[PDB]
Amino acid sequence: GQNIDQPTEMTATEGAIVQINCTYQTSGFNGLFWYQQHAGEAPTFLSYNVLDGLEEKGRFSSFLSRSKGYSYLLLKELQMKDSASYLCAVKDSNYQLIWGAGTKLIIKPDIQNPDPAVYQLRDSKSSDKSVCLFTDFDSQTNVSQSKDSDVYITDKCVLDMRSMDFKSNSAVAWSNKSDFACANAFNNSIIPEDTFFPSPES
Amino acid sequence: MRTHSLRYFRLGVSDPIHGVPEFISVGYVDSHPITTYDSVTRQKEPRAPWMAENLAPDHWERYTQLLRGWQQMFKVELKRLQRHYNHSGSHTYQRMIGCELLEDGSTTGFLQYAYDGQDFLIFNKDTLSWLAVDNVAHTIKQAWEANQHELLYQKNWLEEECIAWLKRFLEYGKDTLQRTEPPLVRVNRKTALFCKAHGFYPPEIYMTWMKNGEEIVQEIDYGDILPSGDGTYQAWASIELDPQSSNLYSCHVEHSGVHMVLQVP
Amino acid sequence: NAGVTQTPKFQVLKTGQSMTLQCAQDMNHNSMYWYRQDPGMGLRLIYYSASEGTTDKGEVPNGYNVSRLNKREFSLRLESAAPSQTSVYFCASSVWTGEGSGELFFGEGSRLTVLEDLKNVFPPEVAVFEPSEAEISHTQKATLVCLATGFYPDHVELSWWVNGKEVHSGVCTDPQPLKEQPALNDSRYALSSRLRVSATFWQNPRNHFRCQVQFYGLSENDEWTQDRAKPVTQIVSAEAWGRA
Amino acid sequence: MIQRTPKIQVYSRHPAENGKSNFLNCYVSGFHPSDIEVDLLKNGERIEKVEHSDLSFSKDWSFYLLYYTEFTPTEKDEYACRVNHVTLSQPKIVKWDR
Ligand code: NA
Ligand code: NA
Ligand code: NA
Repeated sequence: GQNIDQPTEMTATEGAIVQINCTYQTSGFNGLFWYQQHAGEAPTFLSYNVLDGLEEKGRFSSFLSRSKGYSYLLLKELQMKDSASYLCAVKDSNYQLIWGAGTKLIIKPDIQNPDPAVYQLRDSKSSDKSVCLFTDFDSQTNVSQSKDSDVYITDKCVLDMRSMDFKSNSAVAWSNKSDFACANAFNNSIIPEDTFFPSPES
Repeated sequence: MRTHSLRYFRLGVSDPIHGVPEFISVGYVDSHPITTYDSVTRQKEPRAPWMAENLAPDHWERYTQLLRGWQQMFKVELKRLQRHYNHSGSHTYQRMIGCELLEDGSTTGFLQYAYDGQDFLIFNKDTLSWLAVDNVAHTIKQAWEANQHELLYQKNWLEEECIAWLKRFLEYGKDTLQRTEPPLVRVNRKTALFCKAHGFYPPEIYMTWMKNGEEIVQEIDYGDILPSGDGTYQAWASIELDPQSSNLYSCHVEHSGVHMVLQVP
Repeated sequence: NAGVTQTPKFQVLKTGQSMTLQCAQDMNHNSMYWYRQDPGMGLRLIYYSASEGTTDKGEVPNGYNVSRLNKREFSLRLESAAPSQTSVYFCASSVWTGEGSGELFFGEGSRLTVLEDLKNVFPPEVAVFEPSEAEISHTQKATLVCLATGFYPDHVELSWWVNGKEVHSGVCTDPQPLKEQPALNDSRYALSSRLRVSATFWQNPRNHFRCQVQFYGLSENDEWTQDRAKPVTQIVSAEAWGRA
Repeated sequence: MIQRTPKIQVYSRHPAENGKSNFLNCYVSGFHPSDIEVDLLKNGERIEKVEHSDLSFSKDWSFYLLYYTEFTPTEKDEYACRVNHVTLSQPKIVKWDR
């Protein structure tokens, strides 16, 4: 039948270039679309190609080869706001759109001054949870999910302090177990050797 | 294979008489109607049995929806032209799109529009531009050419999709479209000589009169190729007889790669 | 000049309940579409309307119906909702159809969760945790954390408010919720967010921080028979003050 | 606007022979706009069972149609095609010349 294929996910570094591929096998061809879809948002139109070659639109270019049944979307000078899914779609002989399943693009920020640390946040008087924050590590670090069913660990998040033009990675871990301690919360991750663990209170 | 063509027409009428459709669209392969749609039936339907037998219901259902949209767009476009011409009454708008696959393997592709039966806009798919015949067409040309992707789409459709459809329909209808029925040809006196051919398919035929081995294109009267009603065609050509000198007159007929000569005693 | 407006953003339904999604466009477009988006697959067309006055089925029409009410509006009806219709629904429009180059304009999406029983619906618990003093002295920055936990389905909007104004700079909220029990199909969810400010901003005792979560849940007409409180649409929040 | 008057051609499907069954054709072509009225005549009276093709489109934007009826030609019977169009003051009659 009719098929469109694109990779599930891609990860690249801020400032770099990435090429998102789309191949298609369709019954006839009346053009190929790229759409951008930020998480939780509506897809929006990026480009249309129907003859062979490369078209440029700002930092994005779109290439098509009809005889190879292939297109790429090329993103240059990657920025954090390019983190999104990219959907390819092809109009067949009867103008029906066949949609690819989308490529999720993940961008690693360039952390200029890594300062990996695990901090214990202050208890809330309204909650039984203890909360630990792993923060300021370089983007090559991966955060693993918990191996303990009563410990919860979120994936890393990039936050941007716009006033200071400062970006940082962080992940949160929490539990209400008596034996939970920030010194051991991220034991299942490979964390930088130089990670700072401030001493506990007496 | 001989040369074959695929073409679709649209007609829109702005103030049609009671009963008469405001929109009609018909497809042809060579001289054969293959599809029809109008604003009364609102359905795309086959006009050749080899189309009905090879295209599944999803084809007719999908293009029925598309034609309902094309019908509305045609009405909007004709309304804009008649406003810009400042014309009252009933006026017509027409479109023709299509392609040809020539005997030698080369292709042509064409798209054009008419207002009141006269050329209005003609597409050039090599320069990717619209040729306008007057200042109303010029206003339209500017808007259409500002949508550059639409022009690229049409070039691809004319050059790749249309030829693919044509090859597909040529195979569906090959028992009709690729056959040959040779002409039956006769000469009679009426003073002029009439050379008459009938019973032939395809309709393309060349008939001429020659005088002592020279053609006299200016003195020959050429009849139209006419449908006989049974799928075959007839045609004729005549030449006036000179009573003041004897000359050998001969009718020459060329049809589907065969030449025939009838010498008049 | 609103583009494509579709409602509602979120909806929970019991198996068998009816639902209509509304879509309008103010772009003078002729063609309208209803799609569903599901994980791991491309958009699938449910029904479409090539022009005012005509509609037809797409690829997955079963369980749905549509009405092209006028040139602007295209509604999508689920007469008897089923769990397999849990999905994100997008209305879209284009100027015409049956031309290659014309692109689609999408509405904001409607997230529907269809459940056999509403007894698995829960609002979030929300708590805020004040910055580490060790962070403040080591980096001259201060990270507050908000945790929204135990909620189901994943129909939440989390926001931070500083001194009564919503803020976005310095905020990072997990893109996806965490499943509190990843094995279970109907697991309740957790969501974390961080707000990072300068230490001088945190150390002003008159600065006030609040994390708020809007939960979309049940309404008046939904039947409730459990002993716990009915999990209606509601806002749950938690706050902190700066510390000198 | 330019309106084009129909060309009208009346002829038999086969070379006619008295007493042999045939079809009488009336081919109306090159006209614009598309509204047209066509009747086949036998001895000046309108023939009832007359068929016609769907309206057809030419590349030069004009229209054409074929009207036909089955008949057996005889020595005595005169046949004709009668056409009215917006370009005609009165209906135009073209007789079958065999
Ligand atoms: Na032919
Ligand atoms: Na249905
Ligand atoms: Na008249």
